[PDB]
Amino acid sequence: PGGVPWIAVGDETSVTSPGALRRMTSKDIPETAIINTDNSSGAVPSESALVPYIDEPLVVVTEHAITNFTKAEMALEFNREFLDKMRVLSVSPKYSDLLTYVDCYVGVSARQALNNFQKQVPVITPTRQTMYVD
Amino acid sequence: PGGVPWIAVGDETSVTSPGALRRMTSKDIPETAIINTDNSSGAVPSESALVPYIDEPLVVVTEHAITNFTKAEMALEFNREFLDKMRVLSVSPKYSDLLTYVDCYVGVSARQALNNFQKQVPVITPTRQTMYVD
Amino acid sequence: NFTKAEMALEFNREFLDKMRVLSVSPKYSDLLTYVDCYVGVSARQALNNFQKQVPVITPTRQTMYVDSIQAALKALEKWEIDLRVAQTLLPTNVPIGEVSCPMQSVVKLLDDQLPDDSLIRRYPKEAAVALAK
Amino acid sequence: TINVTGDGNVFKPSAETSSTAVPSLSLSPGMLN
Amino acid sequence: TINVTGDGNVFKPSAETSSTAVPSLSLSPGMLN
Amino acid sequence: TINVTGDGNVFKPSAETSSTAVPSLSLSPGMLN
Amino acid sequence: TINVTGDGNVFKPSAETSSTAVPSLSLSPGMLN
Repeated sequence: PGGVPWIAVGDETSVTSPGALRRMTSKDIPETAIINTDNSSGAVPSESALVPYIDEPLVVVTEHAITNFTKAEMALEFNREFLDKMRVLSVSPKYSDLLTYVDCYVGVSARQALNNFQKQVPVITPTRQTMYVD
Repeated sequence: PGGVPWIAVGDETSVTSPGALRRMTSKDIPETAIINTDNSSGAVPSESALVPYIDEPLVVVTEHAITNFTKAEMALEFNREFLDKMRVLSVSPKYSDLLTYVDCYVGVSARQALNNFQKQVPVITPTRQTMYVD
Repeated sequence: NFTKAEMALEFNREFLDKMRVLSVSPKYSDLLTYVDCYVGVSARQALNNFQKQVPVITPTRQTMYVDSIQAALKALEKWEIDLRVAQTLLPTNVPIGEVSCPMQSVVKLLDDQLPDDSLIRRYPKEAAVALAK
Repeated sequence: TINVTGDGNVFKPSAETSSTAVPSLSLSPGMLN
Repeated sequence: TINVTGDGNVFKPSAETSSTAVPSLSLSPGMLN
Repeated sequence: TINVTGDGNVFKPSAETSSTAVPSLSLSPGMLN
Repeated sequence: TINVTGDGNVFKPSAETSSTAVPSLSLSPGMLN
């Protein structure tokens, strides 16, 4: 679908409740934080002292977004024979590797996510998402 | 009646002097604090991050005022056919819900409120009151 | 697409509730129905097509839903001008890189040049979160 | 519950955080069937 | 549901059935408190 | 089975029942692979 | 592995094997979110 992950801090008896949805953060899901990203493609460093170590917001990629980026990848592999000659990007990014699946409340606002629970929602961080298009 | 809900400080039923009381506050009666209010009509937000958690004074409504404010709602209902077309205010506020009936000493001074105990006194907070008239 | 139309609304959720309009979100998928029969345009090709979990709706229900989107936008015809105006009053975007400026200072200019009838002045908190969203 | 003219806020426009909400969707009559 | 143009309706105003919705109602502050 | 010259038929054009079949399709080669 | 200057290769351009790799694709903001 779309939107942003949300977590509950009060019983969701009825929709339109005065509270009880909170923005998620990579501190909630340590998987989606930049210390655990697979360093395939070798972007994030290997030296310990240079890693931001700060939690960040999480964002849901839409279903349609996945399709277009994965296509955008396919253009690169048309030159794999030439690319390895330059020795650049010795692995396929596989945009799916960057995503994680989690079933929670997703939505542009708390109010409309509150009614909208979802199942196996792909999520990304604005940092990590940037590391890919970069 | 009318006035402000006064509480007994110290012990239960130890009220003997006007200096042994205190104005109540939404901390004391948490039902009248805006993380609890029935959000019918969708007034207060649903972000857990935009909510005061700050208590406010309590005021007493008068029996001849609820009759007036209920009829205030009756003006809209002569147009609900258009409202639901206009898609506004899907559930009529029903002022009585926002009220809460607690019983205590009620008055507009600790002295005279001492001599004035009552049972089943409706109460409201000024912030919630502004929401309804709005 | 249609479930993206409602997402256009809730960018101003922090203002619709200020307006008591559409007090609970539309949730287009709820109106749908999931059945499984032969689906198509003509019989002699629907006879070759059997699908599951087919989303079926009713034109009256379908008509009703798009109005909820439509009727919602109307109230915000004037509000969305302000946010567009509030942003373009000063550089809030760059082609590249980063720019910085104290937040007290900028909001003083907004207090200084915004039109007198701006809803931004009249609802600073909602405009604050609506911007940051 | 936030201070508009208080401190603590940050105003750092960037390329990666360029604003947009919903310009246009693809609602072709052929596409929607 | 109801057909405006068709027959079977009635326009028979009567002083027993005058028309008022909510012309006004009292809000006097001293008697609200 | 239907008398195109017979009565009982209905002709009420309206904006809700606009006339489209499939004017254009989205077959951009980049987006097809 | 392949001899460019050798024999055996085939050069029959055809209308069904039109050459085209990846011109562009939908990246517009609204329908991307």
